[PDB]
Amino acid sequence: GKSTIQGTSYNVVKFQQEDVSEVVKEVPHFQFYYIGGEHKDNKYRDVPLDIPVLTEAPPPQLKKPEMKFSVLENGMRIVSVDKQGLTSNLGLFVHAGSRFETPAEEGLSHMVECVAFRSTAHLSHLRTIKTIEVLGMNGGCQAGREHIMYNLELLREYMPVASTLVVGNVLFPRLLPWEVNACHKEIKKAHERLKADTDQYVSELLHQTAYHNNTLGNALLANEGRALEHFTGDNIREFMMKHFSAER
Amino acid sequence: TLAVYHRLWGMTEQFAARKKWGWRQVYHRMLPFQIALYPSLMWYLFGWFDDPYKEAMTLGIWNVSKRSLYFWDPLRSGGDKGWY
Ligand SMILES: CCCCCCCCCCCCCCCCCC(=O)OC[C@H](COP(=O)([O-])OCC[N+](C)(C)C)OC(=O)CCCCCCCCCCCCCCCCC
Ligand SMILES: CCCCCCCCCCCCCCCCCC(=O)OC[C@H](COP(=O)([O-])OCC[N+](C)(C)C)OC(=O)CCCCCCCCCCCCCCCCC
Ligand SMILES: CCCCCCCC/C=C/CCCCCCCC(=O)OC[C@H](COP(=O)(O)OCCN)OC(=O)CCCCCCC/C=C/CCCCCCCC
Repeated sequence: GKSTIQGTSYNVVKFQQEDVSEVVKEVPHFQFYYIGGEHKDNKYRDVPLDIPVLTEAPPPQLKKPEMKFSVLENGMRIVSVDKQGLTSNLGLFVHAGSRFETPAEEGLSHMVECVAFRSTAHLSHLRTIKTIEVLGMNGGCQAGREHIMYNLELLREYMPVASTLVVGNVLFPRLLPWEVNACHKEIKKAHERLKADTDQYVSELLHQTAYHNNTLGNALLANEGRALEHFTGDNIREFMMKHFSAER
Repeated sequence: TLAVYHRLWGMTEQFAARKKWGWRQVYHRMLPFQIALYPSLMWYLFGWFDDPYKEAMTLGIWNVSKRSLYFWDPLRSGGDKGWY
């Protein structure tokens, strides 16, 4: 442990300058186009599933999972556990939920969730979501009262790609005016989803009544009336500059 | 991460070749229709050819003796010089 942050010790990871050519060799191999191909008949076309076909399997390597803690020089904390499963679950948690909104900023936390995985500095909206789809990954963003989470579920061999896509949401998103305006639809859908779940809808009524017009009583979802006035790329960027940081 | 973006940018570099292949596969699936088109043409154009080409085109199955008992040119029923 090289650094103690808020009661936990982390191993400090140093930044290193690596030529883009060298790193490209390590990126997982995949294709988007299959222009031709080499024909090969299914060799197991006549083998019933009850007959084993795989031989000379390498012996397994089992290790007891342990949670490890690390931190970058910019202050982003990294916690991972390896259960040796074949699917990974990457998650980015930011300490910026609805509780940190001022009354004039109502609904901005939900707005950030709505613009997730849109255009970034080095990728378009379409290219991000088609990459997630082609590689078989699922996920999304959820804004809570105390935090906002970005998550992806994927085959672990594609982790390098998934981590890049998640980080781009908070590193350099392009909150373009026309892309943001296309996200106004999600507000009505979010209300419908919430009200459908009677147990959750009653829970939100409890918190609004329990904490009258203050931190934990702020509405989770943005309204579709006067709130749309500041549902803008500029407003969202100002909110992110206040709360989104590598330290949080 | 720039390396990752390079790969994501470059995975569509060869769009023109991929779209050409797509259409080449649509054309491959349409080649079998020739099996019916060509014989239908020769079926409709059979009367246009000369008799020696009619015989060769049918491998000798058709010949002058196979013309109908009442040829559309009655003066040539049974042959170019008539029956007798
Ligand atoms: C490995 C298998 C090979 C298969 C093919 C060869 C073997 C087939 C079996 C044996 C038959 C061999 C062929 C014999 C044909 C004789 C026909 C004949 O003489 O008929 C008499 C008729 C009339 O001749 P005649 O009027 O002198 O009289 C014949 C004589 N008596 C009456 C006594 C029978 O002649 C013809 O019709 C000649 C037709 C020749 C056609 C040649 C075609 C060549 C290919 C052209 C390709 C065009 C497309 C180009 C594409 C370009 C690229 C995109
Ligand atoms: C790579 C090698 C490939 C070949 C491998 C070996 C196997 C195949 C080899 C075949 C070669 C031998 C062909 C013999 C052709 C004889 C033609 C002939 O004499 O025609 C006279 C006929 C009749 O001649 P005519 O018009 O003078 O009629 C005279 C009639 N009398 C006698 C009453 C006066 O001529 C024609 O019909 C002209 C067109 C010829 C037909 C088309 C070319 C030949 C096709 C061969 C088909 C073979 C398949 C089996 C038979 C199918 C029919 C049932
Ligand atoms: C999707 C749209 C489809 C449109 C299709 C349009 C309709 C097509 C109709 C097909 C008709 C086929 C031809 C029929 C010919 C009949 C032959 C027959 O009975 O013979 C009559 C009689 C027989 O005489 P004989 O004394 O035996 O000597 C003749 C020489 N040996 O005379 C003939 O055979 C003459 C036949 C001449 C046929 C000429 C064929 C070539 C014409 C070229 C057409 C080109 C069209 C191009 C269109 C382009 C449009 C963009």
